[PDB]
Amino acid sequence: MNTFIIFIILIPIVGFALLAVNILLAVYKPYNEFNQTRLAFNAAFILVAILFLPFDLEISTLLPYVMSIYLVSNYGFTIVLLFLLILIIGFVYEINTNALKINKHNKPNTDSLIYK
Amino acid sequence: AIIATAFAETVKFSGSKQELQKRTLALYRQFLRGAPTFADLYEVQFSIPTIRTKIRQEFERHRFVDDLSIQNVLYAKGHMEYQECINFWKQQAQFLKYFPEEDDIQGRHQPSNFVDKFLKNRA
Amino acid sequence: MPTDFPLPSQQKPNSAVDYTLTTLDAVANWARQGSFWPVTFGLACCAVEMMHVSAPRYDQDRLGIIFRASPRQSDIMIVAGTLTNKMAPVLRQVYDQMPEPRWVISMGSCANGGGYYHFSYSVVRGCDRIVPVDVYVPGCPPTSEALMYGVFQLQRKMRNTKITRMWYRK
Amino acid sequence: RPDAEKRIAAVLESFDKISNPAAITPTASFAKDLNLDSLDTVEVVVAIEEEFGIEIPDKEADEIKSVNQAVEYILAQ
Amino acid sequence: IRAFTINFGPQHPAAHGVLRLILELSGEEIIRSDPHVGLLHRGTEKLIEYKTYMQALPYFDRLDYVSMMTNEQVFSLAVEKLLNVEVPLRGKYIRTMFGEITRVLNHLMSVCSHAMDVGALTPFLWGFEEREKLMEFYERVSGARLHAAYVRPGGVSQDLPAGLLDDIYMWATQFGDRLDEIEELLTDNRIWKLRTVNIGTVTAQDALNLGLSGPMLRGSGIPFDIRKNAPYDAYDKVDFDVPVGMNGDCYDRYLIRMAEFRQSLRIIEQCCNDMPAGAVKVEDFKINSPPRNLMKEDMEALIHHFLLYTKGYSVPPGETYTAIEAPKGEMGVYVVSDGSERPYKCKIRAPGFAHLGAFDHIARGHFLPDAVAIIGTMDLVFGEVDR
Amino acid sequence: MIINIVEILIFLVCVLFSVAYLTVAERKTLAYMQRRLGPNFVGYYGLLQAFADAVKLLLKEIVLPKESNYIILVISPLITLITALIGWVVIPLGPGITLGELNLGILFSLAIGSLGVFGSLLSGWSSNSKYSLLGSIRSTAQLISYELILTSIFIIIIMFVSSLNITTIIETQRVVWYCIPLLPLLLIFFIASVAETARPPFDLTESESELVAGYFTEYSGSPFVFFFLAEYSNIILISAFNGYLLLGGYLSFNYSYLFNILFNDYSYVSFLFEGLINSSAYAIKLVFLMFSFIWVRAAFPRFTYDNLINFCWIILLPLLFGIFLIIPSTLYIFDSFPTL
Amino acid sequence: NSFENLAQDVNITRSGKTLIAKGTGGRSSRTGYTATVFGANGFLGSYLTAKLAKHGTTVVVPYREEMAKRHLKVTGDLGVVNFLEMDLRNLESIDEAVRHSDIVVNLIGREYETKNFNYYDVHVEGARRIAEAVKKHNIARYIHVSAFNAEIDSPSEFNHTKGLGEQVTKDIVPWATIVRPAPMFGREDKWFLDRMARSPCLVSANKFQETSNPVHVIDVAAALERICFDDSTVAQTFELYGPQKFTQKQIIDMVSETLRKEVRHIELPKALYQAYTKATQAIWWPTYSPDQVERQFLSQKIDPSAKTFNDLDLTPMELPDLMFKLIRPYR
Ligand SMILES: NC(=O)C1=CN([C@@H]2O[C@H](COP(=O)(O)OP(=O)(O)OC[C@H]3O[C@@H](n4cnc5c(N)ncnc54)[C@H](OP(=O)(O)O)[C@@H]3O)[C@@H](O)[C@H]2O)C=CC1
Ligand code: SF4
Repeated sequence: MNTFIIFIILIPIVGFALLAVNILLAVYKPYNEFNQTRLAFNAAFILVAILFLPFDLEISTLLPYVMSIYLVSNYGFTIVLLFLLILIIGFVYEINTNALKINKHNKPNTDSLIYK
Repeated sequence: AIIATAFAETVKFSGSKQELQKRTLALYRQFLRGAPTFADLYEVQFSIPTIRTKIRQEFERHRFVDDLSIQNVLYAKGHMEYQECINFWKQQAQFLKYFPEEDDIQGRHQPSNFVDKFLKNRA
Repeated sequence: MPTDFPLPSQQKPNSAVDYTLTTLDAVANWARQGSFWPVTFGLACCAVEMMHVSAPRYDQDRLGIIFRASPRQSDIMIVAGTLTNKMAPVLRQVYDQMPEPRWVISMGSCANGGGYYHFSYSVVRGCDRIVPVDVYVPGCPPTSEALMYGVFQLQRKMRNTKITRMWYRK
Repeated sequence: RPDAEKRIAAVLESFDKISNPAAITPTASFAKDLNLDSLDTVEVVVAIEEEFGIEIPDKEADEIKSVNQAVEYILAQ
Repeated sequence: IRAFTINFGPQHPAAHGVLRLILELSGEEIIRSDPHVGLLHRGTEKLIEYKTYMQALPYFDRLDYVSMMTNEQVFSLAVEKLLNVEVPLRGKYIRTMFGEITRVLNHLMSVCSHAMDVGALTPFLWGFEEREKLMEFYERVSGARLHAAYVRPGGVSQDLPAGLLDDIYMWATQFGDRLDEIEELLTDNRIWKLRTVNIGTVTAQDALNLGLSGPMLRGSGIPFDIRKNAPYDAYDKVDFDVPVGMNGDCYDRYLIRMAEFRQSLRIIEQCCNDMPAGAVKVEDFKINSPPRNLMKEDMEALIHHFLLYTKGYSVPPGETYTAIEAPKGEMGVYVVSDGSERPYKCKIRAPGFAHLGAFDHIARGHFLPDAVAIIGTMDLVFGEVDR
Repeated sequence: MIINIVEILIFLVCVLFSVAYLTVAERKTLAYMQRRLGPNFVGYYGLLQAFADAVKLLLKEIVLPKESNYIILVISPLITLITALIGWVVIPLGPGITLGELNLGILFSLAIGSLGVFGSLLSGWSSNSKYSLLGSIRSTAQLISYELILTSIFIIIIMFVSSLNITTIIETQRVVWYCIPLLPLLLIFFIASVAETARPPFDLTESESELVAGYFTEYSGSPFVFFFLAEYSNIILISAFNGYLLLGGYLSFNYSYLFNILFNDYSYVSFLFEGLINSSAYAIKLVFLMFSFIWVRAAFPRFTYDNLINFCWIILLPLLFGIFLIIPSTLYIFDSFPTL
Repeated sequence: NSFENLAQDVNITRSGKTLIAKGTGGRSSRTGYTATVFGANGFLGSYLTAKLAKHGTTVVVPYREEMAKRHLKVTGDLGVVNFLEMDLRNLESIDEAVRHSDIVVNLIGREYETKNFNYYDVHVEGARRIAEAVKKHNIARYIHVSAFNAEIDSPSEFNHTKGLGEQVTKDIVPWATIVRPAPMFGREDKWFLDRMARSPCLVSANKFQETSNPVHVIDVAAALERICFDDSTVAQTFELYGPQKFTQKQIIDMVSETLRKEVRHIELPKALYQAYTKATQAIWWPTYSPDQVERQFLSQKIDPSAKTFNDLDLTPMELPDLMFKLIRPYR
């Protein structure tokens, strides 16, 4: 009866009124109209989402802190700042290991013309 | 452009008739092995042994050439058409050049005698 | 059934049903006229002129023309430039994956009847031999003024589409 | 492999240009006994490897001149 | 075993061109490439052996359809070198500054089309607008737009209008503002500078081994230009700096194109001040038409006017290779005269032909969006490469 | 029951009827940004054309590729559309005027934007071509990677608020805005704002040149209006987020000094005019912001994907942790801790 | 490029007009036959005038709608295919469309009644209206088509009226040549394979045992063109039946074994079956007909006294040979 609950229910029916309007209004639905071996990757595709989970997760970890921050005066500060200062060096692990470098093997042949 | 494509070879001219014959035999084996790939790739209407009985008779067309080097140009052209068909480089419209006779039975009054040539003054 | 009946080129609305159908037809043809999505097919000396229509002298966005270069969203196709033997199956395939209320317009003189390459070996003698083209845009540099005029010719044909009036089978 | 040459005979029978399908003995020469050609050779050999799905190198394909040599080769898998 | 190799563009990958282009991607890294060209291949060379040089001229503004006038120029130069004739002074300057406004047009199309291919939309319209202003300047001289029935193998088709030489100066004063304006959002431009800092390096000796030329070879560092190395057409008589790049990157190949606007405008400043007077065609009536004033009055002018339009003019036997500096690169042409009035044979050296041929020596290792920035700065218009 | 079903319809014609003329407005802008005229043939001053776009688009067919599960190509358009449409509850429109006020505003506001990735990842899986799949991969990885920092500044905003109700933030923001103290926050938020939308300073993934004619799926029809409208709803939805939690949400100035001059008493005219001016301040911020998105869409080329991930994790996000070390510290220097 | 169309080169037609097929038979050539195909936008008509214009006979195409008329231009050269609009109603348009036609066919058959046309309209009345003008103009080689099971009897009003149209064609211009083909199958046929390709229900009566032998459509078109031009076809009824009689269970199992899917089966009886099809007429896109109900209890009644494919030196193909091709893209 509240318009809040009406809002999330009416919009799928609005989407249905936009959905079946093509099936009502179209015609000629479907006329007559190699992938043998490979798939290719680097770690820079697969790693971003997997590493994304703790950095997404820590926001929801930090989220109960920011509501209650007046209660934890000068001390929950100290605890959360220790928590962050663990996580930040956890971050600067990867940037020194260059975990999102997707480096190219287009090297200009460093080795010179040693001859004879 | 240091490097070639997948199946392309450096062209090289066999000094003997036997070495040419060895290369042609390996080549017909390559067509015959890749023939079921073609019906998948070019999505053709018909069956694989029809492809095979064409690939046989096309070399039957050139079984009786004397020269070494005319068979050498002939082998090079055959290798290039293999190179085309093993990839997506020809398309199925261009792939179905090789069967004009299969897809349509010709039509009424195919001229055979003198008279059927004559009544349409040899077409 | 009546032995005499007016031709659909010559008929006028007389029933109130026909006024309703004609105005609904006008709305459908009108949205088809304004929004107007060709596909970038252009390939040769006949493609820079297609870009000259997108240039800020002879704008097409003020006409509603925009190049969704993706043939499933395209209403029509502008065959532009010459058409070779080696390409033509791709032209047929791009024509295939288009939605049904489609047209195709032959920009350029090579695109109809071969043009300047009518006697070459590896050339299609105009894109008649591939797709059914409804408007030709002549001109070997087929003028932006002429190309737009071809679009307006096609839009007049679009005004005479009669998609609604044919349900009454006039 | 037992009865493998039976399957080899089953594949070999399905061709043409064979004046006797009952001339398929385990010691049948391709060019001589079966009356085959140089193209028939790799025809039947590719038919064999297609019957098994195995793939073969070029020289071991080239040297098989009799079905005895085919049954000699057959236990590479 | 091989990569899941793709077809790059059937229709509209790179604007102004059908770039069918095989790529083998292993990490979104090109291990090798193979562009199949031939999709525009009309077979024009087989045709041009069957028409007279008189008629054979508008084959070539169809070739390289963004810079028509250099093609017109290079065939006129090949035939004038072959015929042992000399275009007069007025003809030299008028062909020179049209071959430089066409350079302005070519870089104005190419840089902006490349910026659209990358994604910068604003020069793709700001440049084509000034290209329409130059369409007008093709229009007053010769026929319609974008395909000029112009410079003849005798020289020039006809004179200017009465006031184009004035009017082009009114344009030329404001082209500088309209050029520095597009320079202001692409040259510093940390996005563009990131995308184009070392992308597709082209070393010196490998630039020579791939036969490349024009802005690419001058970007790699070698100071080579046909306007100043083997000069012609009073490029001697017009002062003209040339830019030369430092790295082998695409950024030098960008910056040199930005520079050549500034250079070819200075061409127009030194041309419009010092356009001489004199005969605009060649002096005689035996390789091009007499003017239509006096052919209705003179008996001698008719037979020339007739034989040049039935037979055409007769060429001494021989063969030439004349190559000049198109804004794409060194465009060459190799004509073999029968001694008849049809050319017995005529090869073109389209400039982008070797540029496309040098693709997968440069494009190895780079990324697939990086495999677009490499495209339109070797300028594959594809009207050139096949023919 | 009667006055709420009209309360939702007026909001619909306030938003859904406006997002179409947004797509007309972008053409008008990019016309004058590139020195040409906008649409002028279609309406009176060339308005309305999004209707002519949609009605034509509703008349084209439902051609479907053979490799696609058709149900999946029904689900992803619908759910991306309704995600960017049920993000419209606790936009505030004046004081406390939302569709449904609830004390956890930002959490809904942010979890539905978190649902925003889920359609675009699902969409490229239908028509399972290898390029079509790996394009969905490349899109979704940036689409989560800046969804991080989009999420991740929302907590430092409410380090001045400490309350999840959205309309509480603006009444906190009456004394001063948040953008004018925290200026570089706005810059990194603006680039993070155009990141989670498909915008081409950043949307390389709609490269038709790279794919076999593929933008996302080329799936068109009344399917095509769905992701399209969802995209342009996403545009001014993230504009709305930018509006309240970073800029002056519905606030313009004091305007009580003006009112005591004008009225003598509360009346429905007074509520009308005050709701007008609060909505108009919200409107003018929102309408400058939708213009700014185009104003950055025009002037810049696209990226490399390497550039895009380098742009997330190396250059932006350690600076974000620097914010996480300076703003609790600045909170700690003074007493200054916010209470609900 | 040879004339595999004709027997010969020089042909005077039956009405006395001289026709000389100059050139060598390709697309650019001309044959000389001015042909007219009514309803050519239909599924038989596209394949028909494709082969008819393949050798450059001038094909006069009357159309009804301006959109579907367009994809028949591509099978003809300049002047080969021509277009003109007409209704079945307006007799002057019939009169106009056949003025110079050497030969003419009418594949006008609509399986459902509109609100403006019934079976009595478009089968027995309109055919009278057009072949009256054929008699008025002495047009040679008139061909009329009717369906299989074209009786005088009741139970399908369609089939009741098809034989009525046959009798009218035998009555006026009485030498008219009547052809009755079998059920037809081709790439996107009307109701026989694409209905069986995708179907959310797949319900019909009879428990799937009505019998016929379907013919591939291109074989019908080649058969028709080989009829079109020679002698020994005049005033002769033509049964055109496939090589081997089938049942519906056999057909649908042959479809589903290549689809490798479970084609649904409901097979509910006639009573509830009819009233659902009654309500579908008010919808503008065509649905399964309430008179297509009746033909499900009917089967292929072959007349033995007619002339087959082997009259004209043709052997059509068998459906099992074609099943992989035609419903390939639904795999
Ligand atoms: N298996 C089968 O389907 C069988 C069919 N037949 C008959 O063969 C012929 C063609 O077969 P098929 O392709 O399947 O059917 P069609 O699709 O061809 O039938 C409709 C065609 O006839 C036209 N038509 C119908 N009524 C009218 C009308 N009042 N005015 C103008 N045109 C009209 C249609 O016009 P428009 O183009 O505008 O739609 C269309 O061209 C038909 O006559 C059919 O009865 C015989 C045996 C087997
Ligand atoms: S119309 Fe003209 S410019 Fe275009 S392809 Fe033909 S000849 Fe070339």
